[PDB]
Amino acid sequence: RQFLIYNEDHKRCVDAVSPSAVQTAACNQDAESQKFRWVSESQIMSVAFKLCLGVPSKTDWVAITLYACDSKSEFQKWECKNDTLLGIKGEDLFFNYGNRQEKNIMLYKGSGLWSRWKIYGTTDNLCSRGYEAMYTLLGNANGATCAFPFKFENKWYADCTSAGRSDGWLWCGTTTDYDTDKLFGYCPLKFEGSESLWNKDPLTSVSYQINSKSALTWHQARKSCQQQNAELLSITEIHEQTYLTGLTSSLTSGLWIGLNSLSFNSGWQWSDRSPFRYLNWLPGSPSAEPGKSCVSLNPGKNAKWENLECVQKLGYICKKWPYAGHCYKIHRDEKKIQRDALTTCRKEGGDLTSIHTIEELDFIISQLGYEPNDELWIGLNDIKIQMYFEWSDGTPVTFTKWLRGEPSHENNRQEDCVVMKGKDGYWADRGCEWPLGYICKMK
Ligand SMILES: [Ca+2]
Repeated sequence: RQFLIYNEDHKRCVDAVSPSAVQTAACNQDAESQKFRWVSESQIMSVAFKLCLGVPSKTDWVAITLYACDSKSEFQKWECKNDTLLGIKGEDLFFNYGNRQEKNIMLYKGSGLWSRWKIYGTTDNLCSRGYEAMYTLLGNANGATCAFPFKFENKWYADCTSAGRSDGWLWCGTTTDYDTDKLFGYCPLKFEGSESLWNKDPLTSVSYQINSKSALTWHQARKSCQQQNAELLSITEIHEQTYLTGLTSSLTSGLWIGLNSLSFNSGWQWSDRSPFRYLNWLPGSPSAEPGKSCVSLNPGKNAKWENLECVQKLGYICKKWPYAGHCYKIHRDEKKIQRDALTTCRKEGGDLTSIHTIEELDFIISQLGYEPNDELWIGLNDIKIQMYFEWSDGTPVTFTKWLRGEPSHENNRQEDCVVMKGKDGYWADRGCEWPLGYICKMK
């Protein structure tokens, strides 16, 4: 994530000589004085000096030297324009070198070959290696992001470090002055022992990271799992939900899971695109309140799920007619209830239709004769195991497309069968004792 600043024309890299002298030198990957890194969306810091590149004013031909890193300073913000060009944010003044025998980097109005810089060893501009906020693990910062650079025992560190430790674990300070604030966390990076944070289910080889100490938003939490090559927890099996109930049996604070309702066109879904085929809501949830689109697993309430406003700060859990060999047919003439429609499809040699891909769903709606005012049965049901939807034909449930607000599966309404209704062909659950069309499927 650290880079050298290279000027292709000169064949020279930027070199930090002193906090008040930023110049150039023969490129050297091992010369720490030449290494830099993005520490914010707009700040470029020196790795050797832990100081940020800036200017005294946004005026033509001033000296670019190192400054104390300041997230509020308009004079330390850089941005890429017209690809390689590197200029001060908000002005047509650029990172220049070479004019008028000046060995120091200068902010110049020209946009020639001496104002364009690439990441040494690549053909990309500096912005290609942009800053990625790093959410801490464990620690006492409640999941806050690393702050670079930070001061620890009167030394400045530009990256995660194991200083003050013998176990090689990498950590960082979430504030600039760690020695004073004492707020820290471990870095979401690889290091001998990093897997200690993950619980590996011996049944399915799936890994889970339980971050009960952090306090992040739903969207922040998801990025934490993502930056660890993972995603928010998805629960698609009873034995899975139970396992997490065991791991969190001793906790009490709610934990973000991947269950959200953020696609305003569809219903409940998992952030990792897992099929929403298992329900385990808390009494009173999902609530009728419109702002609550994100779901939390509450280990203090039997590990059941509740939906809350996505900005609430909580802990989180990471996780790490023929078509395609079948023949489909719609029945609208004589309408039947679910169990009767099921018998008919089985007498006709098949079963109630199962849907496993968007391609299969797109086929049913566009070809089989579907009309946007339809409401037809499908094989998705939870008659056998309440709250566990399976396909009537016994095939795996790998796909779900719920209508906005579905599956409601309200407490005492026995909504155990699923129908395909609406203009978009999405699904919904309802009582099984109602006459409706149905869709059969066979080989
Ligand atoms: Ca319903």
